Amino acid sequence: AKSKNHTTHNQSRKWHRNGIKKPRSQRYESLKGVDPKFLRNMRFAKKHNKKGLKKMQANNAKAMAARAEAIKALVVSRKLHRLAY
Amino acid sequence: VNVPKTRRTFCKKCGKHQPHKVTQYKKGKDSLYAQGKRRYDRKQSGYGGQTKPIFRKKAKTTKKIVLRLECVEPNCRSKRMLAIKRCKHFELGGDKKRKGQVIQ
Amino acid sequence: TNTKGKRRGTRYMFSRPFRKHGVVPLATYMRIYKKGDIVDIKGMGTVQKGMPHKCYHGKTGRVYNVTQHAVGIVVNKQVKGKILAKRINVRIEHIKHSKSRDSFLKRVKENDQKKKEAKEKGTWVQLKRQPAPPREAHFVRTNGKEPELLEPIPYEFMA
RNA sequence: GCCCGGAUAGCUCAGCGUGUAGAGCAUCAGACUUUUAAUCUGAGGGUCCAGGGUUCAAGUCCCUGUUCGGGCGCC
RNA sequence: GUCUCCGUAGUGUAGGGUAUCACGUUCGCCUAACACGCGAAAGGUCCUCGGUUCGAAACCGGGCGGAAACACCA
RNA sequence: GUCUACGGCCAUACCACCCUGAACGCGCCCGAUCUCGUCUGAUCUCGGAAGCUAAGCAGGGUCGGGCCUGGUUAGUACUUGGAUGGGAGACCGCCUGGGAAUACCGGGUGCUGUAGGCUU
RNA sequence: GGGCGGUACACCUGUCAAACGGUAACGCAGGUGUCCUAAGGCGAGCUCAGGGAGGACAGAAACCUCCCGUGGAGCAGAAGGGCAAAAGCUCGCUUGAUCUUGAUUUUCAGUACGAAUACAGACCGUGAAAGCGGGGCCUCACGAUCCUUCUGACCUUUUGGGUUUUAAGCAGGAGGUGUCAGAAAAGUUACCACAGGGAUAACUGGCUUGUGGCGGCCAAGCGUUCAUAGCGACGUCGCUUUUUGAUCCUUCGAUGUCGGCUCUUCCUAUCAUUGUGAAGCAGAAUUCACCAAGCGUUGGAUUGUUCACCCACUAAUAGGGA
RNA sequence: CCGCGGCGGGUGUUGACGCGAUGUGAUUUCUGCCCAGUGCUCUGAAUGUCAAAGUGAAGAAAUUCAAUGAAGCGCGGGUAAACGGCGGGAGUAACUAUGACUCUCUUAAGGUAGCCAAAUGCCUCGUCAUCUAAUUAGUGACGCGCAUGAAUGGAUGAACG
RNA sequence: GAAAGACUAAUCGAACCAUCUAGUAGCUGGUUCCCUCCAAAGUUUCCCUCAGGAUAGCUGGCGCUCUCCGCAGUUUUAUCCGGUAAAGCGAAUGAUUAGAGGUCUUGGGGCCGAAACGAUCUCAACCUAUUCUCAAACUUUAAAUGGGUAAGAAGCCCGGCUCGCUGGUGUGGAGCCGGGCGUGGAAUGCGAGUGCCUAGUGGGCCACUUUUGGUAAGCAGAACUGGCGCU
RNA sequence: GACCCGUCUUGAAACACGGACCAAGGAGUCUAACACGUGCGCGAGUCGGGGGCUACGAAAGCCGCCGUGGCGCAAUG
Ligand SMILES: CN(CC[C@H](N)CC(=O)N[C@H]1C=C[C@H](n2ccc(N)nc2=O)O[C@@H]1C(=O)O)C(=N)N
Ligand SMILES: [Mg+2]
Ligand SMILES: [Mg+2]
Ligand SMILES: [Mg+2]
Ligand SMILES: [Mg+2]
Ligand SMILES: [Mg+2]
Ligand SMILES: [Mg+2]
Ligand SMILES: [Mg+2]
Ligand SMILES: [Mg+2]
Ligand SMILES: [Mg+2]
Ligand SMILES: [Mg+2]
Ligand SMILES: [Mg+2]
Ligand SMILES: [Mg+2]
Ligand SMILES: [Mg+2]
Ligand SMILES: [Mg+2]
Ligand SMILES: [Mg+2]
Ligand SMILES: [Mg+2]
Ligand SMILES: [Mg+2]
Ligand SMILES: [Mg+2]
Ligand SMILES: [Mg+2]
Ligand SMILES: [Mg+2]
Ligand SMILES: [Mg+2]
Ligand SMILES: [Mg+2]
Ligand SMILES: [Mg+2]
Ligand SMILES: [Mg+2]
Ligand SMILES: [Mg+2]
Ligand SMILES: [Mg+2]
Ligand SMILES: [Mg+2]
Ligand SMILES: [Mg+2]
Ligand SMILES: [Mg+2]
Ligand SMILES: [Mg+2]
Ligand SMILES: [Mg+2]
Ligand SMILES: [Mg+2]
Ligand SMILES: [Mg+2]
Ligand SMILES: [Mg+2]
Ligand SMILES: [Mg+2]
Ligand SMILES: [Mg+2]
Ligand SMILES: [Mg+2]
Ligand SMILES: [Mg+2]
Ligand SMILES: [Mg+2]
Ligand SMILES: [Mg+2]
Ligand SMILES: [Mg+2]
Ligand SMILES: [Mg+2]
Ligand SMILES: [Mg+2]
Ligand SMILES: [Mg+2]
Ligand SMILES: [Mg+2]
Ligand SMILES: [Mg+2]
Ligand SMILES: [Mg+2]
Ligand SMILES: [Mg+2]
Ligand SMILES: [Mg+2]
Ligand SMILES: [Zn+2]
Repeated sequence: AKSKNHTTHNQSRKWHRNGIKKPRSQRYESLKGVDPKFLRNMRFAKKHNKKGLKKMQANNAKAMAARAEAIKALVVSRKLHRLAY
Repeated sequence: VNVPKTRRTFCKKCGKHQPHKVTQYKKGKDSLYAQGKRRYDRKQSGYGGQTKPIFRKKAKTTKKIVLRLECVEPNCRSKRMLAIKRCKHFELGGDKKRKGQVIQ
Repeated sequence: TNTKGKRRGTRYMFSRPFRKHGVVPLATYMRIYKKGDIVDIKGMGTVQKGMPHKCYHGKTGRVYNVTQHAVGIVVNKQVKGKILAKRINVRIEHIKHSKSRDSFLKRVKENDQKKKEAKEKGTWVQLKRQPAPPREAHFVRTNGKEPELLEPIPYEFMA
C-alpha cells in the first residue's frame, strides 16, 4: 500500500493557458515603507507651499512676455513625374 | 547560568534608569471563587463525572525562566516581570568564575 | 524531503573569488546611489549583516528608498506561475550599478546631437538601429599564384 | 507541585551540641612439642555538597547533588 | 541461514615502554632412606601483512582459521 | 626625483641574492628632570641634534622563481536540436549549429585618473 | 502485504540536483530538544599550528632565546562558509539580554507561530574620537483558543442612587500540548457477525536469473616418463525455468488447497539394447564421444510424505514437464 | 444468599456427626526447601498521611488561618494441601580423567525422594542391545532434561473399556 | 445446566412479536427526451489525513470600460549572474606505483671495530628534481543550452517656489508651480483590459534523452518537452 | 467492413461482476434562512404580511391620528 509522492508533470503548461502576467505597472507608485524623518519633512513642505505663490506667480508671469517678445523677435523619371501630376 | 542580584535598567514610572533588586518567580495559589472554578465545580457536581479534559502526555522537562524586577528607590517601589531562555540548572548571584586557574 | 534553511546550497555562491579574500576595498562604499537607478545584486560572505535570500543573486531592479546604510529595492519574482513584485532592504556591500541603461543614455544624446544638427540643413539622417544586413558583392584578387590544394590525411593510430 | 524519612574506614554499621565507635578482611608478633580455632597491637575515617548561628557542629535551620512512602489532580 | 566471541612456550593459560603464571619435563634441597614439600632449565613468529606511535602484542582494518549463535508467520 | 593622506582589482607593485645612491628630505642614532609605561627608558611616551648609508626605504641588475598577457594543445575534448542511421548489446559515425583547459614556446615587471609641499 | 523492527511524523548541515531558483524514495555520511555575568556590548595591546638552530640535570615531549611562518591553529556543539595591527589571545569599563508604535523578508495559501534584517521616538553603556551596540560571527536550538497565576493606571463596570470588601474588565510576560497548526484512552477472540477491497498478502501463470542445475573457451600443473587418452588451478562468455528468491499485472458478488492409487500422451541434456569412432583398449572388463527417444526403466520394510535411507532380482533399476 | 420496597423471603418443619464456599480424584505408597513478592489476616495512639462536622483567633462581614483528627492504606508479626517459584561463579588427588571434596556467594530459598527422547526432548531418524531378508515407528536401557516432578499432584496396579 | 457455551416451540458466545425508525455510513451497485457551443484534472499547503474533505490551481457562464498607444512559452544588439560536462596533480585538500642523486636526518642488523652520522651492504624511512594512474560529499581554470534587466513622451532639457530633515557657504537633496522639444528611436506577429458567482477533479499511466537504489525486471522513485486517458 | 451491451478502472470482447424472456410501475422533491446574477413598481424612503370596514367568493376592494414595527438613512470603543 504505497502511493506516489511528488510530481511536476503538467505545470509548465497548466500555467500558460491564461498567460503569465507581467505585474501591473503604473505611475504614481505608493510611499508605504519609507523612513518617517524624510517623510515628515516632505509633508511639511507639502503643507507650506501656499505660502510663496506671488513671487512664483510673477516670476512665471514674466517669461510669458519674454517668450512672446522672443518668438516675436524670431518670426522618378519625367514621363512618370508628369503622369503622377 | 548565573545572574547577579542587582541590575540597573529602565523604569516606566520614574522615566530614567535605576538600579533594581532581582529575585525569581513562583506561582500563586489557585483561588476558589474565580469564575472558571465556580463554573467547574458547579458543572462537575451531580452525576456524569469527568467533563473537561485531563492532561497526561507530558513530554518536556524544563521551564522558561521569569525574573521579578523590583525597584530600589523607596518612593517608586514598582515591579515588572522579565523573560529568559530555557535552562535546566539555575542560580542567582554567586561565585563568578575567573580566568586561568588549575583545573584538576 | 530537503531542508528549508536560510542558506541552503550556497557553498560556492557566497564564497569569495580566488585570491580576493580579505578586506573590502574602500571604493565600494563611497559611491552614491540615488532613487531611480538600476541595480544588480551580488552576494558576499564577509559582512553577514543584511544578506539577501539566496534566490535574488543575479536579479536587477530599481530603487525606491534610501536609508542610513541601506537602500530599499523593488524586484520581480516568479512563484508557481505568477509574478510577484517584492521589495527588500539591502546593505551596500551586496550591491552594484548596472551599465545596461548607459548605452541608451549614450544614444539618446547621440541621436539628439544627430538631429539638432542637420535638421536645419534639410538633411534626412537615419535614426533607427538597423540589423546586420547581408554582405556586399566584392572582388578577390589573386595576384599570381593559384589556390593551395588541401589533402585529407590518411589515418594512422595515434595512440 | 504537598508533606516525609534516609546517606559515615575497602563490605554491614554506632554516634545523645563540647570525642569518629564497632564487627568482619589484609599484615607482625603470642600462645601450643607442631597445624586448627581464640588472644592483641597496628594501617585505613574527608562523617553525602555549600552556607549559616552558636566560644565550640558530624548534631538545629537553610537550600542545592541520591534513594523511598503516601493523598491529591481541568491548561 | 549467516553473526558474536578468540586465537600466545609441549599441555592447557593469567595480563602504549617486558613477552607472565599453573601443569608438562632435566638437574639440585631436607631424610635413615622413603613419600609430601622446595629451588634453578630448555620452550615462545602473544595467527598470517600495513598503518597510529619516539616505542604498539596489547589501538585500526582488511584476511584466513575454529567454536558458540539466529534465521518466523500462510 | 622625494615627503603627507590615498585610490583599483590592489603582485606588471611579491620573494630571493647584488650594486650605485647628488642637494632638500625621511630614519638608525644622543639621552631620562617633565605623572608615559613597562621585571627591563628595547618597544610605547617625552627633551633633544655631536655623529654616519644598512634600512618594508628609492632606482637598475638575474639565459631567476612568481605574476600578467599572446600563440600551440585544437575546430581536439564537450555539446542544443533530428533521422525506419548502423550494432546482439555496450557505444560509435553523420546533418545542424555553438565550442574549452594544462603541459610546451614567446613578450612585460608598476600606471599613478589624485590633491597639497617637493628631482625644483 | 500486515506484524515484530524503525522514524524519513516538527527542525538544520553537506550530497543526490541535470552550471539561477525549485525538485522525490525506508537514498547516503552525520547531529539537535542544550550551554554561557561571560563564551554578551564597546576599547587598547598582542599573533597562531608546525619547523629550524642552541642552552645545567632535560630524555620523543617541561621552560627560555633567535629566525622562517597566508592560516596549515582557534572561534562551546554537526558540517560547510567566514575571519590577521581580527570575529582569535591577553587586560580595561560595563549590562542594548531593558522600554514602544508599525513596515519587510524567510517556508508560503503569498495565512499564522518561530527566526532575522533595515529604520524611527525615548533613557543608558562605552571610546579623547568618527561611530559601533537594542542579545551569542552566519546557517538549527522551539508552541494556538479556553482556564489559571502575576504586574501595570489616583483606570472604566460591579446594574433604584452613595460609600467600603470581593468578583468581572483592558495591556504585557509565565503555567503545553514532541502524533510538534495542538483529542483526555490498555488487551484478546480457534465461538465470532456486517459493510467493502484484487488500491493490499496466501496458489498457478506471467517478465527477471543473483542462488540451484547444465555446458563452453584459455592452458600453470597432475598424469612412472609426456600440457590437452581421460582431468584442470587463478581467470572469462552463455543457455535452461523441474529448485528457492524478487516483484504485484489479472481474479477476494470464491478458479475447490499437500501426497498417493488409476490413466493416455510428450520432450532429450541417453541408464540399457540396435549401428559406429578414441584410449595409458592384448582378451575379459571398464571410462570417453557422435546419428538416435521407436521399445523398455521393476518387487518390497519404516515415515502422512514429495524427499531419504537399506535388503533382493535384473538388460537396465536414467532425469523431468502437461 | 435473593430483592424496587417493609417487622419482607429461601437455606430452615434447620443447629457444628449440622448448613454453606473451594481444590484434588479409588485403595496401597509417599507428599520435600523458600513468607522476599502479589494476596489474605492479626497487635495497633507503638505513629507518617488522612473529609464532613463540631472549636478557637484576626476582620464591618462573606471569609482566611490554626489545634484536634474514625476506617483504610503505610510500619510490625503469623500463613504455601492460597495463587505461584526452585539459576550462576571452575576445579579441587596420588598418570587417562567425567570429576573427589568443593570451589564459592551475588538479588527471598536454589530441583531432595522419584520418573523419561514418554501424549511433555529443538538439535533428532539421539547412542546401545533385541524384535525383521531390510525397520524415521514399537519394546528395554543410558540422562547433559531448548522447556520432567510432587494434592497447579508425583511415582503405582488386579478388574473394566 | 453430573458443564459442551449446551438447551429454552426447526432460531442462542444473550430468543421471538411490535414501537422510537424511513435509525447512521468517508462504503458497493442503479439513476428515465433530442440536437448545438465551450472543455479539463489526478499538483500545491493543513487535517488521528493516505478509499476522505477544506485551500490555491485548471473550467464554464453573465456582463463591463476602450479600441473599431498595448501586450509575447520567440529572436538581435549592449549588459551582469552561475560552478555542471571536460580537464588538471610538475598546484593546495585526500589516494597512490617504481627508480635516480645526497648527506645521515634516525634507526634494526650485518661489518672491522674496547666507540661513531669512521667505514658501513644496506634494506628503510628523510630532502630535491622526475614518473604511473584517480575523485558525488576535492579543486587552479572553465564551455554548451539557460536565468533577470534596458531598447524614449511615465523621457529629456530650461526658469522658479516651499521645507520644522541635512547642513561652513541656498550646501546638500526631496517635493512642488511653469515653459520648451515628436523622423514613435531594433526585427516579426497580434484587438486588449479588468470585476463577479461556480460546477467537476486531487487513485494517474508510456516513450526519446538526462538520471539515484537494485545482479536484473512489462520493477520502484525524480527533472525537461510530447502523447494514450478525453480520440 | 465488422468481437456484446451497461458498469468501477491507468488499462474490458475478456478466464472481472449483475442480465433467460415481454407489458405496467420506478430514483435531486418539499419548506425556513443567507449569498449573487436577472425581470418588474415606487424612490430617501419603502412594505399591511397581523388587524379591522363593506354559487364562482375561503377571492377581490378599501383604512393613514391602525405606519406601532421591520430593514435602510451614521459609524466606533
Ligand atoms: C490466530 N490463530 C490462527 C488461526 C486464525 N484465526 C486464522 C489463521 O489461519 N490465521 C493465520 C493465517 C495467516 C497469518 N499469516 C501467517 C503468515 C504470514 N506470512 N502472514 C500471515 O498473515 O497467520 C495467522 C496466524 O495463525 O497467526 C489461532 N488462534 N490459532
Ligand atoms: Mg496520489
Ligand atoms: Mg456528589
Ligand atoms: Mg609470626
Ligand atoms: Mg616617484
Ligand atoms: Mg649644482
Ligand atoms: Mg620568470
Ligand atoms: Mg538548471
Ligand atoms: Mg566562542
Ligand atoms: Mg582590533
Ligand atoms: Mg535607536
Ligand atoms: Mg479450542
Ligand atoms: Mg481445534
Ligand atoms: Mg494482484
Ligand atoms: Mg510456474
Ligand atoms: Mg550460476
Ligand atoms: Mg614428468
Ligand atoms: Mg469470479
Ligand atoms: Mg465453482
Ligand atoms: Mg543428442
Ligand atoms: Mg484440596
Ligand atoms: Mg509470598
Ligand atoms: Mg534428578
Ligand atoms: Mg516400552
Ligand atoms: Mg518444572
Ligand atoms: Mg499428592
Ligand atoms: Mg441430566
Ligand atoms: Mg470452549
Ligand atoms: Mg447480542
Ligand atoms: Mg433511504
Ligand atoms: Mg433502515
Ligand atoms: Mg463559452
Ligand atoms: Mg490534528
Ligand atoms: Mg476512505
Ligand atoms: Mg470529496
Ligand atoms: Mg567528477
Ligand atoms: Mg506500477
Ligand atoms: Mg515506474
Ligand atoms: Mg492519439
Ligand atoms: Mg486533452
Ligand atoms: Mg474482412
Ligand atoms: Mg461495478
Ligand atoms: Mg470504489
Ligand atoms: Mg486494477
Ligand atoms: Mg478514469
Ligand atoms: Mg466493456
Ligand atoms: Mg464487485
Ligand atoms: Mg448471470
Ligand atoms: Mg412506464
Ligand atoms: Mg436582485
Ligand atoms: Zn525598579
